[PDB]
Formats: sequence, C-alpha cells, structure tokens
Amino acid sequence: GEWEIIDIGPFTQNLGKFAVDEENKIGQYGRLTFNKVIRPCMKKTIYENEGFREIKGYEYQLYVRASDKLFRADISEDYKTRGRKLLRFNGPVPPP
Amino acid sequence: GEWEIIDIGPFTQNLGKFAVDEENKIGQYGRLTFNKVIRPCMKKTIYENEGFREIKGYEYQLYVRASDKLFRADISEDYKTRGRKLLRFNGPVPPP
Repeated sequence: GEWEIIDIGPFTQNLGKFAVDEENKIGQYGRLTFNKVIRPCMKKTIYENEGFREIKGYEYQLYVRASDKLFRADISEDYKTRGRKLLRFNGPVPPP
Repeated sequence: GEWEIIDIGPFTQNLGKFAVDEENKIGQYGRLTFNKVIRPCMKKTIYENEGFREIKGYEYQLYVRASDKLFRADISEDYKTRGRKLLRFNGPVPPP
C-alpha cells in the first residue's frame, strides 16, 4: 500500500539494531557493530485487503551505519505477531 | 539533505523516459523499452551548503519498468541549468 518517510528516532534506530543483529547471525559481512540509522527512512504500510483499512504489516527501508560503513536494509514487521524479518542487507553503499 | 515522496505524474514519467534513454546510450543494460515509473518516487533536495537555503539541485530515485523488468534509477537535475544526469541504473530488482 502506502509509503511514507519516518524520522530516525528510537523506534527507527531499534530497527537498525534488529538488522545488524540478524545480519550478524547470518555472518556474510563479518562481525558488525551498530552505529546509527541515518536519513532517509521509508515505511510502507501493507493492508490486509483492498477496500479495507486492516493493517497486515509494514516494510521499512533503512540506511544503517555499522562498523563505520553504510548499508541498506529492508525489514518486514507483521502487525499482529510483531515478528520482524530481515529481507535484505547490502553494502557498503554510497551515502544518500 | 532533505527528502519527500512525490507522485508518479507526467513529470515523473518523463524522468523515467530520460533514464531509459540515457541507459540505452550507455548500453550496459541492453536495449530497453520504457514502460512506466511506479511508486514510490523519492525526491531529494540538494542544497549548495548543507544547513543553508540555496538549492543546488535535485535527485530523483525511481523504480522504472522497462522491457517488463524493474530497475532502480537515480537522476540528478541542476536547479539553475536544468541539466539532468543519470547517476545510476540497475536491476532487475524485486517490486517495492
């Protein structure tokens, strides 16, 4: 459904932490140290159905600084169970 | 560095066409046929000096359907000259 830019407050930073933690479990970029999530941060709201406002979940697209390098991460969250998954983690990328 | 999501009106579509035209000149992605720019479309305002008012130009991050595949393209536009450049182009990427 809809997209919006969100600020980089505690909630967002904690999404970055989730992303680094999970990537660290995967191990493709070594041992990473979360530094910071930077602007911009995009949120997509995913609705359960056309015609209705029930929210199925969200996707977040982040730029996350870890171990002095900048990466892109995409994170899904289920509205109901609050489960999050790391959909993509890529970099180093150039600064936005 | 300041961001906003913009709609995919004729202006934006024309940016898509420019991206495909330019990529076609470059030839690193084959011979492409522009179809459509889809949501979401992010516009960055680029200031001459960060924290200060004067606008140097803009950057547009697009999702562009060409030849039935989806690519990511970033386009800069200079505020004073209106010159545009294709900063990058890649894909195929999964739908946002």
